[PDB]
Amino acid sequence: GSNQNNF
Ligand SMILES: [Zn+2]
Repeated sequence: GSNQNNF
């Protein structure tokens, strides 16, 4: 799957 981190 694809992963996105928005700090
Ligand atoms: Zn993946």
